[PDB]
Amino acid sequence: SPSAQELKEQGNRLFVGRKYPEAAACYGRAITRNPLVAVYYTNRALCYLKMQQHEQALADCRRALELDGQSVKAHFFLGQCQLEMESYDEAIANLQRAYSLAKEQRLNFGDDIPSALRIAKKKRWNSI
Ligand SMILES: CN(C)S(=O)(=O)C[C@H]1CCCN(C(=O)c2c[nH]c3c(F)c(F)c(F)c(F)c23)C1
Repeated sequence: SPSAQELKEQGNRLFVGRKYPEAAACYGRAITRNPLVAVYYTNRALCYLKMQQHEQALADCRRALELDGQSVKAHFFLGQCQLEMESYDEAIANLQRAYSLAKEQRLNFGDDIPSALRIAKKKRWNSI
């Protein structure tokens, strides 16, 4: 029987291979072993976003945030999901929160978060 961490790594590898439902199922098996690890929910949320399952992605972000309020990924994925759902004000605030958390945690995503913010703010401006 695989361990929870082995299933998380298998899901991560399947995600790199663009096998999104298969990766999401691996994270579900990891959650069966240990449902108190935020990263299983953040990683599954991005799978759901890639599968256009926005409501399921939002729910996994909420499960992750109840376990790790400092999660850069949960805020970033929540913001990207809200952007796709046209919830622009919410998306921008979550992306800005991911930026602040990433800076406080010394995480390096290059210019991804400011670029995502401009994409979100430009899309918001174009809609209004
Ligand atoms: C499903 N999983 C295999 S996963 O681990 O969620 C895979 C992710 C790993 C990190 C990089 N990925 C990204 O999509 C990011 C690209 N830019 C980011 C960024 F600026 C962030 F703030 C952030 F939180 C991110 F996750 C990303 C993939």
